[PDB]
Amino acid sequence: VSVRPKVPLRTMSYKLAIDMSHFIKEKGGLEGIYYSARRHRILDIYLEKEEGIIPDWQDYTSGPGIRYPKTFGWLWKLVPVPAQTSQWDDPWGEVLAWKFDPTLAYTYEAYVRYPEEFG
Amino acid sequence: VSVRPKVPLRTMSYKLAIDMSHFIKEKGGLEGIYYSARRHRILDIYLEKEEGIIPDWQDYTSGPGIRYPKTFGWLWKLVPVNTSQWDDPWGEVLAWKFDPTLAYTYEAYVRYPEEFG
Amino acid sequence: AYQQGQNQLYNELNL
Amino acid sequence: AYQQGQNQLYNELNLG
Repeated sequence: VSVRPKVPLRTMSYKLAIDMSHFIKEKGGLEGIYYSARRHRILDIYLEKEEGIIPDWQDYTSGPGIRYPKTFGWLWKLVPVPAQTSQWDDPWGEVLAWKFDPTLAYTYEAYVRYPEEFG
Repeated sequence: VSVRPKVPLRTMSYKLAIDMSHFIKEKGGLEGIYYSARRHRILDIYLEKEEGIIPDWQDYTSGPGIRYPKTFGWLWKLVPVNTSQWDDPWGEVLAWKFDPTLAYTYEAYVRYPEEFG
Repeated sequence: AYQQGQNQLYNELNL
Repeated sequence: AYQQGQNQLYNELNLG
């Protein structure tokens, strides 16, 4: 293969989050994929190395239950669906999975439901 | 009164915007007050001298009609009612109005995305 | 007179 | 090796 050149860094915005949301979806990523703190970071790297996005956007509501994005415009939430425990596992012991939701574009569900997790 | 201290500058974040919106709201300020290019700056100075907010946040949509906040978190919009060089170019009488919806709805960007670069 | 005329402006905003 | 390593990681999210 050929070494992919560095991409100039930029901070994720509302539109950028929208774009990246659809872009990733259209490629067949994330949807129905088991989330982990480890894979959480794999998502940070991806958008950083391939799209130059600063890794400070991917924040989720603490839980339990559905974890909503704390970046408005990011249309990917976490939804609950375990033998030996992994240190990358969810603190609520819930198995989570990425799920696309365009609704997340028109309502800041995170703030609406858990206003206390802001500050 | 006595001279009051300086406030450490800082850019207006979302949470900071939400907090400043309510704070002012509960004070009884802005609501129903007639808007002008002049009184617009007064507010810039207020949150800067009283809260240390850097005056680069108060940006609305051009108009006409309702002018929505370009900074997500700010819960105050400009609405038409019913000459000066601080007057509205669209020749519209504007007044401040608190909108809680603006905490989870980016009205400004969903209506006039072209005003964003 | 500075931080006094500022209060004059603030009042126009009912602040 | 560095690029191939990251691509291995991406595959877990079904990317690359």
